[PDB]
Amino acid sequence: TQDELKKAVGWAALQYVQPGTIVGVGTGSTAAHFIDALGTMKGQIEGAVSSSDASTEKLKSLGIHVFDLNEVDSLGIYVDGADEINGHMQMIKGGGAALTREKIIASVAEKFICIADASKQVDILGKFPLPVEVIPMARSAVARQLVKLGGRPEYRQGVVTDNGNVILDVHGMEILDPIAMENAINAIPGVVTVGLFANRGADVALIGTPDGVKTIVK
Amino acid sequence: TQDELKKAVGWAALQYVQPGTIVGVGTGSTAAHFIDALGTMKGQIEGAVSSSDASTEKLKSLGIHVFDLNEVDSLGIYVDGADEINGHMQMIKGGGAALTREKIIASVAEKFICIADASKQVDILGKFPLPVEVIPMARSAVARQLVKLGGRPEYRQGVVTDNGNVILDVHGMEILDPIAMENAINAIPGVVTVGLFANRGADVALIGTPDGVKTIVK
Repeated sequence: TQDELKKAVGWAALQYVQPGTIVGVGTGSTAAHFIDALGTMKGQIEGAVSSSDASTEKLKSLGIHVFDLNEVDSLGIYVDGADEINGHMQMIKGGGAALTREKIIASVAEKFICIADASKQVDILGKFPLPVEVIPMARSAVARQLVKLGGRPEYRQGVVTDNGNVILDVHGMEILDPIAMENAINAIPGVVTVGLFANRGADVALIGTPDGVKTIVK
Repeated sequence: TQDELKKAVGWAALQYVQPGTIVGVGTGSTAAHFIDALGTMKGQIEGAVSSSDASTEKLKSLGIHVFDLNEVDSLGIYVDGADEINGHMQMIKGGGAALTREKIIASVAEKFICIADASKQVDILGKFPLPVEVIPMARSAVARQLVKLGGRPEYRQGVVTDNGNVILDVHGMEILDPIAMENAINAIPGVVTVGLFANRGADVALIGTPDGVKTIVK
């Protein structure tokens, strides 16, 4: 979409920010717009928890205190995009650089507000390769199991996670039952995090469109 | 002595080691005895895959070549101890903080041979605190979820795993359904490995007792 649609979406997410809470902040162009909006509410929030250095720097530029996750016991909401989101509000995330950090922050938030572009909406998750963070020594073992689960794992060359792990992007899966798939992959020894946000998906989806921001509630 | 019982099972495991094979090797005081035993077969085996630097160092000193797990596509057997093993041959492991490498190698091995003295046998897993390896930034979040699952997580002070993570030892659980609990903990964002070997338990258990080594088959 255009920057204007993203801006509208980012600012629309501000309506989910409850005074006196700590806000979970995602990353990306739309998230950046939400941060600008959050700056106007710096007086009603205690602070924020950020999913990236980029977002952390911007939050600080607006005078918002950024907490380490271990310092908080709860987040009102977590506002972030996704690589894919289906009709059941389940998502695929992690195509970028911080899969694990994002899933952890999302687990602490009461509500996940997805601000992914309209192009991210799909019926069956899987077209976009599913990211799986893996302990380096277990790469081949996990890959073999991912093949048995019906996917084509591809080592993301030249990339390491902040946890020092590698990523296997799984291609060709038609994920009909995201929860069962998330559980199946989380069960593999060597897997740190899988990019399926299914057991804990989005609670609200704000989709930008030519006729305004569309709100989809779980 | 209890050590003699450990020695008995460590050497009894050699019965399962065939010439020209690559052996999966565990860690701990009981596995140490199996390593001594393996030394007597150094010139007859192809090598081994180790679950810890301590075990690797001992294997190398005995003239046994150590392969990285990514160098093999399968393993015939994996011999290791356990902190607890129940009647269904499910185990609690990780008291020594090497649970991640142990669980990964065990996922590749066809046959898991648990070697332990009689004191490791229990009816209900849980008396021995359940180790849970967690991404540092997720410590508090994971601890809160472990409390919700009925446990009392205790941060293992001053210890870090080979993967740079921390450990939460969970006390007070009477784990009636190890598979359900293993799945529940593996579902928590931030968890790297949980010390429950339930979906994949032992195939053979060699128990050292005053009346000799007892062999339990799955």
